[PDB]
Amino acid sequence: DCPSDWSSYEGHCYKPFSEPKNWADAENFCTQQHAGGHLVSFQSSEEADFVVKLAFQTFGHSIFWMGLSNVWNQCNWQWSNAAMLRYKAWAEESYCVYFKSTNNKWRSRACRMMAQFVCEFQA
Amino acid sequence: DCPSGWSSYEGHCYKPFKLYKTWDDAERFCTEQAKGGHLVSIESAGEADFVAQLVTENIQNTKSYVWIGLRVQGKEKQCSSEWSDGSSVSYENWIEAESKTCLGLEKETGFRKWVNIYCGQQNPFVCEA
Amino acid sequence: YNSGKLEEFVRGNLERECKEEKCSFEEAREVFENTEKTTEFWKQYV
Ligand SMILES: [Ca+2]
Ligand SMILES: [Ca+2]
Ligand SMILES: [Ca+2]
Ligand SMILES: [Ca+2]
Ligand SMILES: [Ca+2]
Ligand SMILES: [Ca+2]
Ligand SMILES: [Ca+2]
Ligand SMILES: [Ca+2]
Ligand SMILES: [Ca+2]
Ligand SMILES: [Ca+2]
Repeated sequence: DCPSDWSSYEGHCYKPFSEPKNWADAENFCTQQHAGGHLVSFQSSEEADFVVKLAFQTFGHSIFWMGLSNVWNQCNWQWSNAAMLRYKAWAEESYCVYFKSTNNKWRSRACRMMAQFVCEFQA
Repeated sequence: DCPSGWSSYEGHCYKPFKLYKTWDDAERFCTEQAKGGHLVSIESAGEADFVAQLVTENIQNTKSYVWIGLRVQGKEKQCSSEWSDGSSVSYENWIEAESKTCLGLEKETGFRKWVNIYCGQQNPFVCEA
Repeated sequence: YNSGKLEEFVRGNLERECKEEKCSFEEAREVFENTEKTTEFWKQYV
């Protein structure tokens, strides 16, 4: 039986927060709300279905951080002419994953930006 | 030393196109405008300034981005990315347009900053040979 | 137009984001949640 402020599903506990934070802060905050806590992770479509609903029922339409960060930083970025990648002029340093409370689609947002979020931990 | 219509900068020729194409079609089109053609590769601040000026003088849209040749080669949605909980990512539900693995120059940042954008977008571009 | 605050917390809206403000491809797509519609909207937008 998850803490009074949380919701249970498949042996796990989930809880959506209204305090706006960038990705890193959100993840760190989750590790402080209960042992083994982290930003919500969607290992299956069923889990995502639960979380999206929980999130929308609680705060309605909004955007919530998911446990994925720096998603393209270590990708194989290459120039089409095969020139070596040295000089750089990125508008943003990194992108993180989040979801809009209306559906379980995965979306990207600059990690430095703000959003609400959902924490999770294994009971 | 460059074909009519193209501009020369430090040993290479550049040409801006106001055509709206996807990154794939743009890159391919460039490979056909000249031998060794490709979408522009911005390798120094000077070349970035040269390209920005070229774009400002031949695109002027106040909207839409301008393709550059840098993108993620593979076809993956996320690279070496693991859930913060420590588990591996297997299941995923990305909106294709949310996977911004291509880059474009934009007016708001003077055409000198690389903005992560969806590769399926249809934008103008600059070729380099 | 994204001011960079908490505005993206609210449901997209063509009028507020694309008519009263200048919008990007993705902001329009966030309203349509359909790519063809956005590309289309883009042709007649710019
Ligand atoms: Ca999980
Ligand atoms: Ca170059
Ligand atoms: Ca706005
Ligand atoms: Ca907006
Ligand atoms: Ca929006
Ligand atoms: Ca109005
Ligand atoms: Ca406004
Ligand atoms: Ca947005
Ligand atoms: Ca979006
Ligand atoms: Ca159409």
